[PDB]
Amino acid sequence: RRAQKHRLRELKIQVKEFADKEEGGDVKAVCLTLFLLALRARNEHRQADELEAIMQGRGSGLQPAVCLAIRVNTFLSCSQYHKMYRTVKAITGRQIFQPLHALRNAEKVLLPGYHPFEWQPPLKNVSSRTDVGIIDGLSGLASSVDEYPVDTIAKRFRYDSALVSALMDMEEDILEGMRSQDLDDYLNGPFTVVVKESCDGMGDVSEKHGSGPAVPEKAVRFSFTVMRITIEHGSQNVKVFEEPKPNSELCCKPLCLMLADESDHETLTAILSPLIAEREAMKSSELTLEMGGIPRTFKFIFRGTGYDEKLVREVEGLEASGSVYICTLCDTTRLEASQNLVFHSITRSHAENLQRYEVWRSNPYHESVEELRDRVKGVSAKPFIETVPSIDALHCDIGNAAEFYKIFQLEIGEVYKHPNASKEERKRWQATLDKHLRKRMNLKPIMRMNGNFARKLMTQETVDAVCELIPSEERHEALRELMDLYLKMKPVWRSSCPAKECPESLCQYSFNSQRFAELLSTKFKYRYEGKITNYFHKTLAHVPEIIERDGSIGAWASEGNQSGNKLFRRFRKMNARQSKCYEMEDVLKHHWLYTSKYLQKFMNAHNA
Amino acid sequence: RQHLLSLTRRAQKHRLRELKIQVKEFADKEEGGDVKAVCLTLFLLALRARNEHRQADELEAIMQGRGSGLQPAVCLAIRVNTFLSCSQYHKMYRTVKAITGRQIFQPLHALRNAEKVLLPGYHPFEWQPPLKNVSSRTDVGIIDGLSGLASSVDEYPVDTIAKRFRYDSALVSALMDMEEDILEGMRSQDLDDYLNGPFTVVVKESCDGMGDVSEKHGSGPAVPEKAVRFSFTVMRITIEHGSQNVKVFEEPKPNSELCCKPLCLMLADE
Ligand SMILES: [Ca+2]
Ligand SMILES: [Ca+2]
Ligand SMILES: [Ca+2]
Ligand SMILES: [Ca+2]
Ligand SMILES: [Zn+2]
Repeated sequence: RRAQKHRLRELKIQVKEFADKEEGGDVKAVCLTLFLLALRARNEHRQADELEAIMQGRGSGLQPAVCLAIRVNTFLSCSQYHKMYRTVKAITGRQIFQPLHALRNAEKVLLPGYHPFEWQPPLKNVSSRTDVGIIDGLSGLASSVDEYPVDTIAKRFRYDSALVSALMDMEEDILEGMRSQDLDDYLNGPFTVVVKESCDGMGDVSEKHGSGPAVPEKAVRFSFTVMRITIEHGSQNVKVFEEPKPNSELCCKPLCLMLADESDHETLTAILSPLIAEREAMKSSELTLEMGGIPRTFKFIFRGTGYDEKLVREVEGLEASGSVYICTLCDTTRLEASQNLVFHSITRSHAENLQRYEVWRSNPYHESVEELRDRVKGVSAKPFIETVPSIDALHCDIGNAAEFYKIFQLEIGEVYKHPNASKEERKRWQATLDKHLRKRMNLKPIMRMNGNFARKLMTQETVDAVCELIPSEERHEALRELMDLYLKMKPVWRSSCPAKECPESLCQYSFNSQRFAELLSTKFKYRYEGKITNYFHKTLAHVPEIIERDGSIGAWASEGNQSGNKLFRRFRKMNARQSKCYEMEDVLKHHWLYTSKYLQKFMNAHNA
Repeated sequence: RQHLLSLTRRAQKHRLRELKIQVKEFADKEEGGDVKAVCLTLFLLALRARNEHRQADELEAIMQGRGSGLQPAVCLAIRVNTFLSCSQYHKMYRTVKAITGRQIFQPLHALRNAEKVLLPGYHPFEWQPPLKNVSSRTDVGIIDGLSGLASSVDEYPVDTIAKRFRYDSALVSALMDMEEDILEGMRSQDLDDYLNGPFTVVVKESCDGMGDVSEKHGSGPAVPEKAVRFSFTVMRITIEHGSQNVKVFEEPKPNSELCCKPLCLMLADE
């Protein structure tokens, strides 16, 4: 104390004089600054940063929301977290992670069913309460032995109680947009939300915990997404909010989930009917809800697009994918689209589909089945989901990839010269192709193609390698030029907002696709004279119109929900109470918390 | 001039560099070329002279002492006892740092360079008399279990995998992971810590097969492959002080789940 004080009291009082005469005498500021500088000079800035923090007066503790973000976005348990918490608190004295109870109390403020909200007019058939959490998905389905045996499990939210929370977590992110777009913050116009709906079975979720094989089980998740929030200020509308990366796995929120085969039609309808009830109810009403102080009014638009091919083929009520009728958007038989190549439109809506099923069931013309089926263009069931039609992206690209992979395997045998080989030359061709590719481009052998493989194989390098394997020469043009046409075509739908990103390939798509068409019809007509596959009709005839109809083609895809599948399994065996009736409550709740935005706003701290 | 805190990065640097230079050269010729240490001392005095012992005490803690932040060993301990991955730990660390300003957890490389002190083959040791048929180096970590088994198409076909520590290096690491416990023991037993009597260790060894540890990959069946793990346990350390042996360390929970240390493991059958 006095020891060091008198050890250099000379220089102490001297620097006091100097700080008074020049720096005025803010001894605190100058002394601290010179110590931080003398410490930084020698590159030990850890102490510099922590000391600046402790002098600035920032508590080391964390708001419960942050530690919750950590626990949910790092897949910790509810006891491992306790381990970490108690060890940190014991080591460094002051607690840095909040306890568990204070984590749950801040968990509740984000799960759905916590805020007041009122509809105008009140939704018919929808309850008025505002405190509904995780509702049993079965919807009070009477299950007694005298009735139909039903055994699946299902959990869900309501639909309004989920939209409310999805909006009130992004309150700040919509207000910031309102500011950035030069708008008076205190505005309560009729906001309009755009919500993309999706669904896709993700079977083979079980585990042979008993080491006994041959026991499968499937599951289904019905989930939605907010994609654009728009207000009509003055004369026109403005994009108060838009989604950065729509078809990813962190911005698609689950709404219900169940353990039932995606084709078990009866159970599927029995569980998914209430959702469509609520969805049709809240399509002609307004939701009043305070949004950062003053109240605001919301209205919605629901586009159902994230449906693969099999679902949209089944629930919308068409004959299965092996039909003579191919396009879910127009009514043409493969043996007709293969001839009239690209001049179609979209003429298969949902209400048309429904009245067509009606004219099927009633059969007013007293005509036989074989021509009635043709009259009703292949509708044979009652559709129960209003879904907009549009090409998927992920599965379309994978299909095209496997498609021209098979054409490569075909061109090995050069069957155009000698046709009609048997199914052993074919296996030999496949083996030769796979070995040559593994030797040249090191493309591993795989049976079920993955998007990574699909991107790996659509390259000029690999087509040149196979072109150097194959004997003849005309095949060189007839394959390399086809492949470069395909690559010139792909981005206008692979993109996420190609309305302006690649606004040249779009305007050239007409030529870029009709040349593909003509050459497939001329130099390859030895395969495409009759049967043409479906996706090679979709990409050919519809996308240059679906773009102008909707906008993106990538953003309206199911890549997001699909990517989520993995997460399921993880949560299932790191967060579950082992009751087959809470094993879905917990999974749904954790998936909800994960897919929030008010949480990821913390995990993106280091950037900003 | 406005305030050294309101200015930009080196704004204050140029503003006060005059006084900085004069008194820093005076002080480095005073105490032989050192400014940061005496500068923090005078900072301590000139600040806590305004009745603010709090920040001075926490500063004395954080500098040349523990307190805030975590020793790399601690963060390693929690990372391995909570079965966290690597990228997960990175996420937690970076977001904690970005939020609370300070740096509580340590980075990754500063964790590898701090786990390299607990695996075998880091310490120096000397056998005497030397060990027949045993190498003498002290840099033997993981080594292949097959021990250089000729595996070509002309000899007995082998298709197993095995990894192991050398016995001596693993054993010396077991000893240098309980130095503190044996010291506390001989202290409590009223001995002298400056003692290097010939301690006698008593070890326990075990080997039990753990068959059926495969799992289905992708979406399909699995194959019944077994596995074997050879492991030991330090169990009782003693020393013969004076005329009789005195017990210096015993295991609290002998057959516990976390005091049998692995030594070798293989994907074979028993
Ligand atoms: Ca599917
Ligand atoms: Ca899928
Ligand atoms: Ca056993
Ligand atoms: Ca055994
Ligand atoms: Zn069509």
